[PDB]
Amino acid sequence: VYLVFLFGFSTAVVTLIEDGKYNSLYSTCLELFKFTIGMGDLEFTENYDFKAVFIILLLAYVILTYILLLNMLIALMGET
Amino acid sequence: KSLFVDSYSEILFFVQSLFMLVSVVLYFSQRKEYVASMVFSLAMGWTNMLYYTRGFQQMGIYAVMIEKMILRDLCRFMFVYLVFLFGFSTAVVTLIEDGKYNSLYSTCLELFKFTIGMGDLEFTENYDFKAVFIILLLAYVILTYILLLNMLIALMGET
Amino acid sequence: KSLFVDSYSEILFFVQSLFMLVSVVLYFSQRKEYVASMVFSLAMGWTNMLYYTRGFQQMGIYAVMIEKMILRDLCRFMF
Amino acid sequence: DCAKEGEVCSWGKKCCDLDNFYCPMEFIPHCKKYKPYVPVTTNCAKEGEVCGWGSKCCHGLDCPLAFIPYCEKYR
Amino acid sequence: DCAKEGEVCSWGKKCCDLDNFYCPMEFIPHCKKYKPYVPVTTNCAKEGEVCGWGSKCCHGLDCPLAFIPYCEKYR
Ligand SMILES: CCCCCCCCCCCCC(=O)O[C@@H](COC(=O)CCC)COP(=O)(O)O[C@H]1[C@H](O)[C@@H](O)[C@@H](O)[C@@H](O)[C@@H]1O
Ligand SMILES: CCCCCCCCCCCCC(=O)O[C@@H](COC(=O)CCC)COP(=O)(O)O[C@H]1[C@H](O)[C@@H](O)[C@@H](O)[C@@H](O)[C@@H]1O
Ligand SMILES: CCCCCCCCCCC(=O)O[C@H](COC(=O)CCCCC)COP(=O)(O)OCCN
Ligand SMILES: CCCCCCCCCCC(=O)O[C@H](COC(=O)CCCCC)COP(=O)(O)OCCN
Ligand SMILES: CCCCCCCCCCC(=O)O[C@H](COC(=O)CCCCC)COP(=O)(O)OCCN
Ligand SMILES: CCCCCCCCCCC(=O)O[C@H](COC(=O)CCCCC)COP(=O)(O)OCCN
Ligand code: NA
Repeated sequence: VYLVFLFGFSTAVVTLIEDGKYNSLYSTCLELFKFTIGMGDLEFTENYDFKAVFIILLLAYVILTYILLLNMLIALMGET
Repeated sequence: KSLFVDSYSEILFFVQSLFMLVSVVLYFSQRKEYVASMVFSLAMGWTNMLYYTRGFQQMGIYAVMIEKMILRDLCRFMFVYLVFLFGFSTAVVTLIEDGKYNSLYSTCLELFKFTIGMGDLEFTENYDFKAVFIILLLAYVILTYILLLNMLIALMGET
Repeated sequence: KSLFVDSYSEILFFVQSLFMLVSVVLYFSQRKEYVASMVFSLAMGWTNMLYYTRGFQQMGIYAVMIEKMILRDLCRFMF
Repeated sequence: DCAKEGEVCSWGKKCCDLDNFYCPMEFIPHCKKYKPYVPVTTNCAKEGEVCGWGSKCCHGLDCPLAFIPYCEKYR
Repeated sequence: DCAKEGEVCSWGKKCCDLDNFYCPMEFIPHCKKYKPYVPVTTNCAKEGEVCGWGSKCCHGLDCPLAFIPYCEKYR
């Protein structure tokens, strides 16, 4: 499930912005993975054409990913 | 009523199709914004793939647990969290009228960053009400982590 | 003792009003610090809205859980 | 392609002449011009006076990190 | 006083002449001298060749972020 979410949002981000650290799927996948380990980047200093759409995508990704982590943690308590 | 409490997948697939149609309309109207709609149909298009986790027992139970967690506990968490965030954002904008806290949207984003461990407590700028700002930020952080703790513990009584 | 262990909400609303009155006094005394008092009142004014979670069963029980978690276990951790 | 001053930016168009203009963070931002760096005038805190509690230090001074800080000369 | 070249630093003494010497990260560090910035000589990967997998790009080139990256000119 995590890889499904990651690939979907990575493709959306690369399509929306095809330049400046988001010009390939590998780099975008690594940058979105960083958010899962507390090493993200939400400074938004670059002058993108579709800023304020990029922000909504990143916020939705972060919220869904943390829902998934919480659900995993809860589900693992059913074995104790 | 049944749509509010049942049959969510039909709604999500329908919303995906609506975004696609809006993208087509914008495309033939000579607008650049058709991209902005298209990506929203693309991202949803991947998440809706979890619909097909039924037909496999273990993934089906997992997806049902995700659904019920979102629809039961996360709503109660997010209501209180949004109230706290809006209150402290208005307080911070009122206290500091300029310099990354000149608008409610920017302040809301800056305070949200604390919840995910990406905050900023450097206090480098020369504000007029420094040393009052610090107290507000510390109180906000402590209350937010109390709320997260209470959510986590509340989800243990359901197991 | 019953003042504090019970009826917290009365104390919180009273403290909010005290901050407002101190803000007014500083405002008419030609002091700039009134803003500080004002913002604290404003902050409390939003959190006290949690008082109205009673009258709704699920939110009321959730708020009671928050109350007891703060007043029992967090105070041991912080020391 | 570009947005001019007063036009909506970041919803498909970036603002041109970025050496003089910028796009704020407002969810429907309009392109705005920069402002000159006016130095700090009076109604500031001088050396030895309390800063942070409603008054910033003047341009020649800095406010340390403390509960009751006082303006001091730069390092 | 300072620690001289070859003497133990960070256990009560720092190295002097920091424009030429530094104290490494070794749990019993000794003050060491800097080295000159020698440019990349032969055995490097030239433009269009695979980098990262055992060979680094030459002086004027850079290695992108990819599974199989290829050297390309700066900018
Ligand atoms: C870019 C932004 C993306 C946002 C997407 C957010 C995650 C999407 C996940 C997609 C998963 C599809 C799915 O499987 O839909 C989920 C709904 O998940 C949600 O909560 C969505 C919240 C809105 C299950 O809903 P279902 O159609 O199975 O209805 C059930 C009945 O079948 C059953 O008989 C019972 O009556 C039961 O009580 C009913 O629930
Ligand atoms: C800028 C900085 C802001 C700081 C704000 C700090 C959090 C605000 C939280 C706001 C919640 C308001 C509220 O509604 O207060 C809550 C209590 O939560 C707290 O205040 C915790 C303070 C520690 C309800 O307390 P209540 O008055 O209902 O008394 C109860 C009796 O009714 C009942 O019968 C029982 O006898 C029970 O033992 C009694 O308690
Ligand atoms: C959970 C994530 C938390 C972090 C991000 C939260 C940001 C919320 C913004 C609050 C706000 O108060 O933002 C207002 C608009 O926000 C909206 O989009 C309203 C849509 C309705 C839903 C709220 C400000 O209005 P504006 O037009 O953008 O100001 C420019 C005029 N000068
Ligand atoms: C959980 C998060 C904590 C983060 C902040 C840490 C605060 C501890 C400060 C300790 C101190 O010792 O702070 C002194 C006492 O003030 C107070 O703090 C009053 C309240 C004391 C009750 C707690 C301030 O002294 P000063 O301003 O540095 O004096 C100048 C001469 N140098
Ligand atoms: C969980 C948190 C731990 C995070 C950090 C762990 C670092 C461990 C270092 C391993 C090591 O390999 O440390 C070696 C010995 O140092 C010691 O550490 C002594 C104690 C050994 C007893 C454990 C190398 O140090 P050195 O010999 O001084 O290097 C000079 C030669 N150039
Ligand atoms: C668990 C957390 C994961 C974080 C990092 C995930 C990165 C996934 C890469 C996706 C991709 O799409 O990566 C492309 C496909 O290759 C592979 O990587 C194959 C392995 C796929 C199996 C995972 C990169 O290929 P390339 O040739 O370097 O593209 C340059 C164009 N000439
Ligand atoms: Na972190």
